[PDB]
Amino acid sequence: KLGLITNTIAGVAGL
Amino acid sequence: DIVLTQSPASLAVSLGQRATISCRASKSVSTSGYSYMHWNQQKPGQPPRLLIYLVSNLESGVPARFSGSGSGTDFTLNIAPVEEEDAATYYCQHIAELTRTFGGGTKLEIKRADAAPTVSIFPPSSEQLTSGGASVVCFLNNFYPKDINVKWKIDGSERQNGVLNSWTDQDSKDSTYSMSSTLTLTKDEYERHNSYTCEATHKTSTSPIVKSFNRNE
Amino acid sequence: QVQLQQSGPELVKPGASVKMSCKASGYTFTDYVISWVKQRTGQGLEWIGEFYPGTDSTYYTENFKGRATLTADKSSKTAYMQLSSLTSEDSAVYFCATAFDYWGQGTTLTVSSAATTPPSVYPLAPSMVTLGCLVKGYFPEPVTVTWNSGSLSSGVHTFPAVLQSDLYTLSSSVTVPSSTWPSETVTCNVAHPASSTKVDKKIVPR
Repeated sequence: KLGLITNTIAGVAGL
Repeated sequence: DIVLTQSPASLAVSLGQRATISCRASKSVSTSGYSYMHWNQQKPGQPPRLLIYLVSNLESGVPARFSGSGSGTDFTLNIAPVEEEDAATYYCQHIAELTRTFGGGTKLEIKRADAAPTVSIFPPSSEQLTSGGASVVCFLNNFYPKDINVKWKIDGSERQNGVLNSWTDQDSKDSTYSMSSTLTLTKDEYERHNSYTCEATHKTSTSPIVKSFNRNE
Repeated sequence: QVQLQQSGPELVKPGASVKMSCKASGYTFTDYVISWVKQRTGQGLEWIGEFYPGTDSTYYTENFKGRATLTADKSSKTAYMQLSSLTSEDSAVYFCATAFDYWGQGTTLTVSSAATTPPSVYPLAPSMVTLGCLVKGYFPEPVTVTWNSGSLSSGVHTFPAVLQSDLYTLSSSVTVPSSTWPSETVTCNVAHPASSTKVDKKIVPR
């Protein structure tokens, strides 16, 4: 979780 | 899904000119925070590469030449000025909404003087006839622009069943385009007719370039 | 630096399934979502879904809801996509990307019931002159076409293969000074490494 690279996405697609 | 419409489908430009590509969203593509509109750059045979993310952000490595603008549902990719390595197909893409979708793409191509197609027809090869099949090949070479129509006639009347077509990307030498058209039949139905014609209509000429041949000669 | 090593080309028959791989290098595996995009040759881009190694969280688009199965082995920092019940319409290139930031070279998938079939090479015989040759009924891609072993490069035109009843078929044209022909030899060279076949065909007047 936490560490997530959000250059071209906002978050995971799973919810 | 949210539809991303991208125009032009093809953008003729000259090395040195500036280039504006457009991408329009079906709904506002702003999440709670940023706007996830992205521009990608894909060349023949290669995967796409990221140029711009979040509307205006230059991905690492891409030159100041590329610029991104827009807001809400209207976005613009700006290439000033255009280089050789820029020539290819550009995609936009949204990530605000979900599912995540892409634009139809834009083909960035070189501008040049109009050119007339060189039509060339070929009867089924001797070797193929004795095999069982029969293919008639019509070559439409070195024309501009790329848009063109093909029309096969057999003994006068039009034939469209059994005609396959194949086009080429813009030539990297003279920036012209070309295509092939193969009319495939059986040896039996082929040697059943005489006049074999193909008419290439182009913007260049108001009269369709016509190449034809008879099995009689 | 981010790097995506995708499994090689895949050839399978309808009704079967494939498990393509994507090996991530240069970053902490659990930082990047793995995106799966489909591009049917010549067509646009289609998002399939994603696997996030951080929480194994996944998302499937409606068209792959039943077929697909996204997975990952944190041990070898590799992510897999499994597509089931394949059809000819699944034949495309499948990219895996670190959340659209970086994309692998992709994996060309060719679903078909065709068996390895060597092409038939026919010559296209007739101020310039245009010759050519047809390469009909081969499988699978690709095929190689040169003129005079490559000596003739300026004026050549090799067209994309079409698909006609499982078997691929392409042609190729060359335009040379009508003075140097048939005065001088002109021959097209065809190669289909799959069937381990090779054919040279000198272009002679009718």
